[PDB]
Amino acid sequence: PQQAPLLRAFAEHIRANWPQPSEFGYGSTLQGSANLFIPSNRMVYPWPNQPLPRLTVAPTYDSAMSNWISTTIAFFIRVVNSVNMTATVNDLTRRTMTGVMTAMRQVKTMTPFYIQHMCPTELSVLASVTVTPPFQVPFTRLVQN
Amino acid sequence: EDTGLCTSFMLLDNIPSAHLTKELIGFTWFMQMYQMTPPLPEGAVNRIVCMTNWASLGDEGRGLEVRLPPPTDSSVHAYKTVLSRGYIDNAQFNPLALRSNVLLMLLQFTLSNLKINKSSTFTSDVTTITSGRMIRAFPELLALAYPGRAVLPTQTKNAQFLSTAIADRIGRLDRANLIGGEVSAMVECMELCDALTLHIRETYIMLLRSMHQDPTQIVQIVNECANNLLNSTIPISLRPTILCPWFASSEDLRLQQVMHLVNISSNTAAALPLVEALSTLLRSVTPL
Amino acid sequence: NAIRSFLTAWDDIRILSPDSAVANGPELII
Amino acid sequence: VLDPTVLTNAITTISDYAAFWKCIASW
Amino acid sequence: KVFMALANLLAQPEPIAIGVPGMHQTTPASQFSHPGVWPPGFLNPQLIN
Amino acid sequence: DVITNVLVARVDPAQRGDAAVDIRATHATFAAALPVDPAAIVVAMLCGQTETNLIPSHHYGKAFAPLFASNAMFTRNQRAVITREAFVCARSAVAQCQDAGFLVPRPLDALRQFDVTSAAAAEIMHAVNDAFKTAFDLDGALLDGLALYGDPRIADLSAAYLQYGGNVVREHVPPGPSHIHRALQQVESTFMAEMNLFNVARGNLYLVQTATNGNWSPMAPVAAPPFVRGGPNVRVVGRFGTIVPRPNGLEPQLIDDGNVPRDIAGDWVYPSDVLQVSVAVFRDYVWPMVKAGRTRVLVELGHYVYTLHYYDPQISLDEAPILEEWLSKINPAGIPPVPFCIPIPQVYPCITARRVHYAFTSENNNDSLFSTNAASIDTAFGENAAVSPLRWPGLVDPNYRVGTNDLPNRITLYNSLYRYNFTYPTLDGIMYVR
Amino acid sequence: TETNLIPSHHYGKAFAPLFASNAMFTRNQRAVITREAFVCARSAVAQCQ
Repeated sequence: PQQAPLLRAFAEHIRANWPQPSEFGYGSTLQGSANLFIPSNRMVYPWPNQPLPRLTVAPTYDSAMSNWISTTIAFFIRVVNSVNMTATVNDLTRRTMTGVMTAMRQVKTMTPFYIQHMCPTELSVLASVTVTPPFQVPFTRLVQN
Repeated sequence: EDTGLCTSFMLLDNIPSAHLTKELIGFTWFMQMYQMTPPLPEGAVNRIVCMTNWASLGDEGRGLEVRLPPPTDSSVHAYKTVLSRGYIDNAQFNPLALRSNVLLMLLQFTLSNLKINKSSTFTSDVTTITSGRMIRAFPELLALAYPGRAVLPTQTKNAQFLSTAIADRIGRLDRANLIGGEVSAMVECMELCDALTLHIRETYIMLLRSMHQDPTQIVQIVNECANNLLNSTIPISLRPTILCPWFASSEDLRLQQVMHLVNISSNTAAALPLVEALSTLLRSVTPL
Repeated sequence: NAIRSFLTAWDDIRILSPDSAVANGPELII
Repeated sequence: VLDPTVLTNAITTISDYAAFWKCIASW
Repeated sequence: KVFMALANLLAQPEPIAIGVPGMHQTTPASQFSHPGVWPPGFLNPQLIN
Repeated sequence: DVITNVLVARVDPAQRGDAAVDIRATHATFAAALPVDPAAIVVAMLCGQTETNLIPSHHYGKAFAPLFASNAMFTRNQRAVITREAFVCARSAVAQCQDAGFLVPRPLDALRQFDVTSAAAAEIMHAVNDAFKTAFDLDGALLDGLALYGDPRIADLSAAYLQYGGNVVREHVPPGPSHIHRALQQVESTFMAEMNLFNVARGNLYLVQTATNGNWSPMAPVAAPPFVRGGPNVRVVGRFGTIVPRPNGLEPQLIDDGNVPRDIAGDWVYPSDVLQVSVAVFRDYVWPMVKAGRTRVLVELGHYVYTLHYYDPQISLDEAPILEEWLSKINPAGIPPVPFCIPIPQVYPCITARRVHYAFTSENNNDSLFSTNAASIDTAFGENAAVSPLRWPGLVDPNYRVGTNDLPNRITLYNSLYRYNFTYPTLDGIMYVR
Repeated sequence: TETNLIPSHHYGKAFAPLFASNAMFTRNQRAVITREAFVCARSAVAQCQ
């Protein structure tokens, strides 16, 4: 952590903030399912999914993508402000870079909320009205094995 | 200022009474046949409705206003100010966002009644309907301000109510003039005035007294902001009615400072005209 | 093809029914 | 609706997307 | 930047210690714009012999 | 202690999940540094001169006299108070249109607010901002930067700098004690007590066939309502409003709360949202069973705008073509205001026709009603609301003391006000400034 | 999102054109053919060898 500070805290941030992949249900149980590697009548999604709430101030900032955005941007500002950076980037640019990077963090976007709450009830309907049903292998995150 | 009677609900009449004189005369008794304007409205159904500053002679206007049409008409044009415009047809009101439309309708109602009640002239009544009460004459609002003083020919359902009017409840109750000859400070009359509009205008005066200092204070703020180079003294004599809404506190200036940094950007093109302005003010006053 | 109309109820308009290949139903019934 | 009218004005203070919808459909 | 403008000038006779890799004494002085590239001889001048 | 970054927030960093992250990621850094030539500094520092006999306190009083001539300084104070009241009234009006965002009191919480998106709170904050720019006509844009990120639901200001050792100085700037926000909380709390003055109505809606001949009063229903949700043999419609059509000789059935198909002729509680997506199934099936006196629905709108259609009770009137128009203009967008038909109250005892009425409210909404005939001896047939003395206690009440009211319950049309007569001086009209 | 989004109304208005397209009943008919066309093709090359 002292020989390699920005690189230890980047190998740790990926292991901590990469989303736990999840699964839901698609299609009707009278119909039958065509997937092989996943369960007979179910899909697999690479973000943790939750049912649709009422879009308050809570559920549009607690999502895994809103947690992956807010903890990567908070990391790269710690990269751009380091002592190894000032060989080229001067003090005025460093403030500007930080100002630009954060401005990416505070911008309201429904797409972290959309991928968690809205898109799995949108992907599960669309995977029963298409012809070829979704062929799928299980998503595995950060598992060497 | 608002020299007229400060109210916001007007006594409208949707359905007028039958002007029938061929058949069953004597039933209805309009006040028009006595050359007299009625204090409470004639008509078969007389509804209360909110028309803000319907009787407000004196100022160009606050600006915004909310005027609900009476419930015979549509009255869905004050509940479509937000969340509902290119989404919903003209004859409808949006029920999924009704609270947000109504809350902003009450913000038009609050802001448009943020005036100051000014006092007009108080001519004492020479006639016999009140016989000397200092009522406030005006255009033709003598009928609508005081339902007490009203000529009552026949016992209608207005006259069944206005006959119970107490005769000492009209006009000025208490005048406090500090200096004889000069104008009074605040008279305390009675007129047509709802307590809801009265609470807003008595809040706004309490707001304007919350940013007003005595003249021995504003001569100490002008001197200290000039770093005591030029000092001035207020003449010591009784000024009767001044109001100088001129002084936010130390808290309200901190919010206005940080709001000015939020609106302006972050690069060196927005922090530069803030520097060259004070650099221009520095070069003009310097002796060096 | 097994579906003809699906007349909606909220709006009451009729929704009719119509390197790759557009799949078609195999002509089973002869 | 993917509209960059807020992200542009936030970063201009300090001065079509088919690759995203391909990425959802390939899940 | 005031101090390293002289230190990068007389860089042959008078060497000092600069903190980090990437920064030498003979770099231009207008890049020392971080609190970590302050030279330790500039901080404690007791350790410039 | 080198001040690396001086930062200003636009958004409360604790309602978004950001209580533990560093300051450079939560707040926005200023990034300005204008360059200076040292050769212009060295000359201007090393050869500045002055007048010979320069008495400098005289020289500044000579120079700073035409900058304190009037209200130059006292315009920023008047601008600061409005930027405090409009900031709370934007913070209140945004967080009252959401389910409990800020401690802000919510007195009209009973009105339904479905859309709580950041796009919806941006339209609330922008119209509160447009009201303060219209009433006070201040041209410079106040609080037209808290919507720079997109949400004003988390609008809270804070400023902070950060030294190199991490010793972040971070002090908030909360808005001061407001006054319009105190006054807007009394207009709202009175609004629930009498929303009939603003043509809004409490309660629900009943559609039963009432073939009355005498007096009909839709806004002020006498006795109890026919039924209430959850009563005996009262069923609530399911969220689709679907109808399963039964075959050769049976009757079609609604699908109630749950999945059970219950038959139409009886009682029904139609919530307002289901009626916005089933009007073509309402007007085709259950509404003929309303007209034939079989079923009775309860279109439970929570609060609604109403529209009165007064008519002559001498002549007949079917309220069904006015309701059939109202069921036709219902989209999933929004409903038109409810159309009640109230007879014009007649002076003479008349012979009234047998009229068929349907829509009558549940909770008593006939508040904005002044006497029926204020210029007649007596109302014979229709309802005879005389001039109610409760709204006028400053005129007819004997034990009324000057100075009281009943503000969060009723409106008192005749009160005792104070009429101030101020004089507003300039800064030259108080002290002597020369 | 849009400035007035009802999530149940938006999905119901956009999925009803999809279920009019009978691809769910075509993809079952192409499956039962490729079952019968598999076993009559697997055995037609396993009777030769």
